[PDB]
Amino acid sequence: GVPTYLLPGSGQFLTTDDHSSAPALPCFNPTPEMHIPGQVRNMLEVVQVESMMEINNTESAVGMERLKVDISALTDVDQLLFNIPLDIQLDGPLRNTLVGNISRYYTHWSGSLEMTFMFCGSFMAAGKLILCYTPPGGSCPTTRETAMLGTHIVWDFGLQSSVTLIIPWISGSHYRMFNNDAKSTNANVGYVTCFMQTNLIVPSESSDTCSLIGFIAAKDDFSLRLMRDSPDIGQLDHLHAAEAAYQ
Amino acid sequence: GVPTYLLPGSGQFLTTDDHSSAPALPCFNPTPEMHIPGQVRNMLEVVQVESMMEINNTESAVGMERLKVDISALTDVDQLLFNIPLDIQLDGPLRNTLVGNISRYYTHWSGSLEMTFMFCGSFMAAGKLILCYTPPGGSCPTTRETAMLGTHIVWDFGLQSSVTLIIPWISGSHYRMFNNDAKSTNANVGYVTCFMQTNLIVPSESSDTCSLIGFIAAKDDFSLRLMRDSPDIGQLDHLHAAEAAYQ
Amino acid sequence: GTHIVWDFGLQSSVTLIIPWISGSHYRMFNNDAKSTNANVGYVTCFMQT
Amino acid sequence: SDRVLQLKLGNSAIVTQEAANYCCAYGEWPNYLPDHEAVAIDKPTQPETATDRFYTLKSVKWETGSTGWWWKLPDALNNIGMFGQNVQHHYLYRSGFLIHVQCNATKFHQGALLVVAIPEHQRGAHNTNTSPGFDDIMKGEEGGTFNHPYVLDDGTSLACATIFPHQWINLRTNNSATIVLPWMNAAPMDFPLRHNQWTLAIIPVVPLGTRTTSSMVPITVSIAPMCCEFNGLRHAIT
Amino acid sequence: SDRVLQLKLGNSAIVTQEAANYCCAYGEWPNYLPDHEAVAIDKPTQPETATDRFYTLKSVKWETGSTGWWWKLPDALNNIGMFGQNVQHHYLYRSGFLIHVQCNATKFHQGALLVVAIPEHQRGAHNTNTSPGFDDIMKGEEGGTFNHPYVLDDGTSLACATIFPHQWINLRTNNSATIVLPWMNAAPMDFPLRHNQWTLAIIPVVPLGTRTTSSMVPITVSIAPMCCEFNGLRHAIT
Amino acid sequence: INFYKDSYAASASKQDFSQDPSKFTEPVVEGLKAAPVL
Amino acid sequence: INFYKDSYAASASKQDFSQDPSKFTEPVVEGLKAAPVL
Amino acid sequence: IESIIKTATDTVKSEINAELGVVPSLNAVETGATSNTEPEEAIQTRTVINQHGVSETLVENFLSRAALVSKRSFEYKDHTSSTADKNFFKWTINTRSFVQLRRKLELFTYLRFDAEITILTTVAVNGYVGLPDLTLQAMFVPTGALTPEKQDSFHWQSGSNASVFFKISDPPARITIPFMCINSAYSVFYDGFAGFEKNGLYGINPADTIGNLCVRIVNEHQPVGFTVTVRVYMKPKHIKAWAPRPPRTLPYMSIANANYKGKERAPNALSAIIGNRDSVKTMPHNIVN
Amino acid sequence: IESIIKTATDTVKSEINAELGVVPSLNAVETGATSNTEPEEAIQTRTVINQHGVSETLVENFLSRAALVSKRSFEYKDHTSSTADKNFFKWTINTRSFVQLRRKLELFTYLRFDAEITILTTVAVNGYVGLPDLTLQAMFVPTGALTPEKQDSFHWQSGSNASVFFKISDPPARITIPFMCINSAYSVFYDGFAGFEKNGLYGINPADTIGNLCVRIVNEHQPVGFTVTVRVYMKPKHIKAWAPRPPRTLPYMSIANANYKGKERAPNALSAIIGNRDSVKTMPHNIVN
Repeated sequence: GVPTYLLPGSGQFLTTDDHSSAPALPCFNPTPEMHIPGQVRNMLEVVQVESMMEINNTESAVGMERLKVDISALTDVDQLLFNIPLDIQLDGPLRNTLVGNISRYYTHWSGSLEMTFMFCGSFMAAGKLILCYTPPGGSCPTTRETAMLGTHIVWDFGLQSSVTLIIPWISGSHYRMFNNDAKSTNANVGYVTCFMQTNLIVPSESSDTCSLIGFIAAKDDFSLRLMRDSPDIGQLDHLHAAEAAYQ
Repeated sequence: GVPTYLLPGSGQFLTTDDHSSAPALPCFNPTPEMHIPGQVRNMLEVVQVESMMEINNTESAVGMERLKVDISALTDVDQLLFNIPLDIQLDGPLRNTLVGNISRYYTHWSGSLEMTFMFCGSFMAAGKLILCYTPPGGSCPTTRETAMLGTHIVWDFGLQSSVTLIIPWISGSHYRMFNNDAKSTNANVGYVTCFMQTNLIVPSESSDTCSLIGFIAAKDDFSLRLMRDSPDIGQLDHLHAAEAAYQ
Repeated sequence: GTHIVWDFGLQSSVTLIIPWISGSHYRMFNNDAKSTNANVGYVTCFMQT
Repeated sequence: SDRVLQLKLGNSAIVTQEAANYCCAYGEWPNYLPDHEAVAIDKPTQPETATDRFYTLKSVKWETGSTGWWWKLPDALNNIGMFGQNVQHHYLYRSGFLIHVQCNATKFHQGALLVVAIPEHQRGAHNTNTSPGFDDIMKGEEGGTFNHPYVLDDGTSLACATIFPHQWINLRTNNSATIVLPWMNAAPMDFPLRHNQWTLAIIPVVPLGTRTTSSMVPITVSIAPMCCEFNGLRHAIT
Repeated sequence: SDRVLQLKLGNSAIVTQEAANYCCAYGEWPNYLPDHEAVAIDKPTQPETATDRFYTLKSVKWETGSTGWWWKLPDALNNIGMFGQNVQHHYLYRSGFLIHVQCNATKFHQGALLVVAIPEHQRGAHNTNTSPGFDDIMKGEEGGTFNHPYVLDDGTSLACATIFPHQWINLRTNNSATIVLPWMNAAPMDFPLRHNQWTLAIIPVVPLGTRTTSSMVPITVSIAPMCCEFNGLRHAIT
Repeated sequence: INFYKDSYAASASKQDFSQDPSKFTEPVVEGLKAAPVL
Repeated sequence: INFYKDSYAASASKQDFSQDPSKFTEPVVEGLKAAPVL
Repeated sequence: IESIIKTATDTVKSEINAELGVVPSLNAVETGATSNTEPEEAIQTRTVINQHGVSETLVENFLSRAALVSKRSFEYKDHTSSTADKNFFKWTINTRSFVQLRRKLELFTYLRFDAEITILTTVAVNGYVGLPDLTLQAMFVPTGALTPEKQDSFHWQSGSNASVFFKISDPPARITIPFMCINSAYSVFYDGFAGFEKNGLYGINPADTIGNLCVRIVNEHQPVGFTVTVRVYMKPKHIKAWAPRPPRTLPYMSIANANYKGKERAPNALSAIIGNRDSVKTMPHNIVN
Repeated sequence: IESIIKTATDTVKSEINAELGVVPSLNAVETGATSNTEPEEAIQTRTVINQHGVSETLVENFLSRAALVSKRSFEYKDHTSSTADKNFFKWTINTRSFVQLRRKLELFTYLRFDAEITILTTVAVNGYVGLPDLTLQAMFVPTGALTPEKQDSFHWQSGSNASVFFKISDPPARITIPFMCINSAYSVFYDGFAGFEKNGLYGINPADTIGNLCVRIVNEHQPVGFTVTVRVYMKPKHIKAWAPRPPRTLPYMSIANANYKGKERAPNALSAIIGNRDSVKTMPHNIVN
């Protein structure tokens, strides 16, 4: 026979192993493949689809109310309307998004994001907003004259109901990490803020309060790395009727 | 299947083994290599860099004072100034050098060394020294008329502030051994001595005591062999905060 | 600003160039020294060592 | 030139002048079942214009506290016209669907409706271990209402429902949504009375608002089956 | 012909007539970040002569019991000129450094200074388990002083510090040391306010000595950033 | 390595790098001029 | 021997005999005539 | 358009744009399309040659992980007077009992895959003598077919059923079950009823159930009792996946349905998936220096 | 100049030199260059054809050694009333705890390598019956992610985490962790602070931490207690190394920093690294015949 020797690793069960194994049903003919719509072959196809941010993640916000931001006419200029933390790993407006949920199966991430905001006021509502991305390092800007030193888009409400704020991949390292320390230099993405640029100006017959819906997607320059168990699901017990599978 | 038999050695864990092993993170894409300055691919590149000998390894010599040799004007001719043991394995002036530390990770060594001495007196200081290498076999020379029968360089202090004493690979065997017995015929390299050739002659306004700094490097004919744990580091306890890695 | 660090050595001299640093093609020799069409700025010498 | 749209199927036609570039689900178009995918060997009936035509459901009223509406396909159509008659007389069916959802209001109204086609929308029940029964799921032409549209009545999320084929009716922008659905099933054909391939969900993400004098603002669903095939002819189930 | 040297960067120039053949760290020269190594996608600002110019630090006095001096880069420059302003207004920076160290004395003086650029000089504290804090490390323009230069304040050794890019100022021989530093980091760019790529260390290996009537002998550090890039523009941190 | 007679016994197939994200991100038939869509 | 699908799984790579000790021993740009350097 | 994507896309440099008629940052969300705004069109960019691989987010990599699907502890002893798994258990194979695998599979509507099954077995002495090297039989029985009702039953002769005999001492037992659905894909979710009447189960197509795993200890009982725990691990492979879905947000309640309750408070509550902050202007982890 | 060096350099014969202008033994240390004086230029030499290999001092050979990185002893017993590793431990992976590996890696500023991890497990009966062949689970959890807090916790189902199941009886478990830094190299030393505020750790870039190693015994507790010791060995491979450093001379104090104290007296004291001799003229091991 063949002289052989076993090595460290022999007989271990690695859950990520990649081996052929013994077919239990010899000569089994699987059912022939049928064309099914919507095949997904890389999960980065899923993160490129935009999905709703929960920007209004506040008490007194219940259910679907959390998925929209109310905007009102103001009587002071240059006001802050909302800000959005860019921490995917801790709990924020990005976590229960397509990009957020899939990315939390990974530890490392890179690439640009895009935020899309649809104005859902009346046709007769007019206004301009400034949507600012601040690279990390300082506090989140609270005044309009500080925030738009950063990356920003001035949005006019018009026939096109939506804009895109690109959050460009702005990072010293190739990847950022989904670690729990949000203030880490390998984690923190910075901030997104929205200020009034002019004002929400509406009819007496339009609603004086209008709603924005925020979306986020990854771009196709996005990559994910180092697969891990998602912290978005867990059990402390057996699920109901799991015992009946043994009876 | 294949008839096989296991052999002596099967299942052993050899710490120097060289095998492929199971990748724990399938399809992991490592970060792309970036050019970084100062890549080292062979440790013999490090031993060729000269570094300071601790020739003044005496009591009453504190810290950085140990890295220089004070030279004074004398009133007797042909005087000894200092000698340097060439025992890397036991504790001497060569141990905490680049060549010394890296070599103590090995047991066997071969090849030429070089000692470089920078005179750090004033511009106005003049003098000549004789730097002698004595091949082993006898006692270290204590008089100038004995020492320079061996390999030597007569150094004039001038615009060039430094000389090199080559310690040529002078050995019956291909390698010498870093064993603890310093008087062994497979270990002992011999001696380096420095004598006054003329005298240190200075101004009344220059310092009457001047300093030499000694350096040592290996040449590129140098080789190291038989890797071993370095006797330059050890622990009897766990280090501080090592337990917190488990908490 | 514009500067030269001078080491005293075998060459006993240095040159500080005062480059033509001006919004206008010419400056004027008028009596108002603080005029924007007149003032050239300053030359200072500090110890370096 | 993508705001106006005419959809002509059979004897039915729909015009809108406030569309917004119709959705073809997963970039697909409905087709008949090809020979290299077929299972049932009997020659299918393909009624074409008798069944592939727009059927308008009962309109629902959009109000301030509306949670949303759902209709299951083919269940909502299984009693309507010649489609319903072919469904009752055949064990097997196959079709795509052209869904058109209509909601207009004034230029002083606001509101956003998520119009999403959910394949295999297996519903969960709230706060119980008991699975939803037959009457909970099979509502017919009337359809149902979302209990918890924020989690899509299945413990997932409305916020990620844009992964499904969808459009929006933003009352400022458009008054209609159009979604073209292919056959979406693990099997090439299916028994129409016990399985629902698609669920049309219409969800108030931004509620109706105005300060004009109010009107009833209804939401109207027109659904055209597309490329209808039926196999396994027998008596009607009814 | 390697004793004399002029260094011209921007509006700054330095002449010496007692150099000794400048050090290019690891045989490298500073360059801008190439496209095949870049990460940050925004177009960087490259201020060139506004930032790539010699900045002279505060001189320190060389005395009999001096242990040595250190400055961390870019921390020593982060409040100086347009370099400091670009650092404060940008998340990311990248540069090399041209370091020129000046120390003259008489031909009756003696003394040797080790002028070494230490990459990632992570400092240790003496005789405690507590890591050095922020104020211990981040000294700014003033720099710090060696506590134990014999072990380089990190439990290693001065004697082996010649493995790093270095020159010597031997007062008999030369009056200046010049070290050219490339970008030295694991990442192509870095946040300037929380990380120091290089530490300039200047260490009295042979102390100052004369029997002339004494003078203040200062040591002067001039540092030119080289190939400055800045990414991630926003408001100033200050 | 796969010495079994049934092809489903093989190790995992991790080489299908084909993607079509436009069936999820752009499921209209008017390819949107990157220009207003409306 | 390496039957794994990831290249980092391979055994150690002990064949890179390239050296450039002059980036440590001679990091000047005036290559020193072996003649006084000064 | 379908293409081969091995790395994330590069960035091209871009310059100043000031053109009438062209507004690439404006979009219409109502069409259902994700925004096509490139970073080159929104900001002034550099050229980046991106070499970041995409292979770890391939659906094959994302789902070819051995995940725990079944964990049964049973007593190995003389069972003359017990009421409970008497030296054997049956397990109706499902992917629904352990929520890490379940949520990953429920990212998709349809899955086609072969199932590499790994069986880990461990033994403890009941509350010491040593651990015995017992032989086990794992027998694959199709769904609804006759399963053994005794340790010693003649059903275990396994004339046509696949059975695997394996030790405790040896490396876990491992076989591959082929893709065995009567359809071209499993239905991960099933909006339907399995029977032709109306009492049948909602959400459960039995076409997607692999079978019954019948696991005994082959050995006669020892004089002392042991507790034996059998862990079953499934790794999907040769995976095709269709129609991605919103991830599960609320905790699972049952293996039989998608029923939901949510946690008592945010996070992952019925009225609040994301945990609360004080206001929409409140930055929760704000850097303050 | 870069070249391929497989053997140490040869020596050429040399003759008498008496030339004005040429002083190859004179140098200028101030330039920072090491002396270029050849032995041929300093003494009269012979021709030597040197065949001494250089391969054992390749950085790959110098660092591809399996070195101990972690050693945890824990009790394997019923833990209902203990205060301590209750049949499992977590270990934040680091290279700082065992000084032989730490000093070798700290010869360099930047390291890029894959890590072959070998897990040796040994068991002792608490103070005899025999040693049980227990099954262990080593689960790789990324840095800061959720680690199990129980032996029996549902975190061990390991739906996406890499886990390795292995015996005591079998050859140690062995896997390879890839180079996983977000940078192109690990920072062996880090002159910086990890956070955007000023409370963060000095010297610790968490970008260079591999992860958490979560190791349990899979078995239920036996009626008697055992002490189980787990040894973890790391071997770097495919190594690139940059910017060599002065070796550590004083004893290490902490794994968290480069803090130093030195020994009480020479050798390796703060004021005296090399042990003392009586004078600079004293030859310490002088041959006397």
